Amino acid sequence: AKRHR
Amino acid sequence: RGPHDAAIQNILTELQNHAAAWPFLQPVNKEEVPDYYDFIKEPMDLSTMEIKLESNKYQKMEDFIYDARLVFNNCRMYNGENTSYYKYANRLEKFFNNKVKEIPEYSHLI
Repeated sequence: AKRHR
Repeated sequence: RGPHDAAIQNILTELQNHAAAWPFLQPVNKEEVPDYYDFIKEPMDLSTMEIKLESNKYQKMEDFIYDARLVFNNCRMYNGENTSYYKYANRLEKFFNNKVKEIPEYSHLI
């Protein structure tokens, strides 16, 4: 999944 | 035809075909990445660039380059430096830089 660093 | 239309279409087609392009082909889906638009204020993706090109929005090559850079930079802004997305951004940008720089008329922009 893509998620804020 | 626009003075940059053919060059822009060719570059955009290559970007979309690229192995590293898959994350950037369409806008980020808010349901899959709920906070994305809380952070990214100038979102961009290749389908948006294609639509801008077709809608006569790229009179200046500079505008197309700006949009390509939003895709790469937005990606490195949101995602961690150790993620696959960051890697894809770097790869697609390197490719983009080479493709534009190799056209003498636009080498000054890279």
